[PDB]
Amino acid sequence: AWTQVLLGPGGEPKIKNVVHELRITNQV
Amino acid sequence: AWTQVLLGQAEDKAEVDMDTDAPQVSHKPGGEPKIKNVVHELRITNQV
Repeated sequence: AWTQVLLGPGGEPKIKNVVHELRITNQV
Repeated sequence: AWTQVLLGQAEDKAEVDMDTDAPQVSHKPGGEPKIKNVVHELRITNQV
């Protein structure tokens, strides 16, 4: 259930959003 | 830091931090010098 809910009786898996910011600090 | 401000560095050649993951606000070891733009004047008095 975690495997199928991860790709978009087994319970309810809560697979949370991971927040990422692409980032410039000093031209990098 | 005084040596860096005397050379006239503008420092938008390291372009500005959008968020606050070290946006260069610090009580620095260099500090923040602002050197005066002192004007020396060329003129003429008595044909000199």
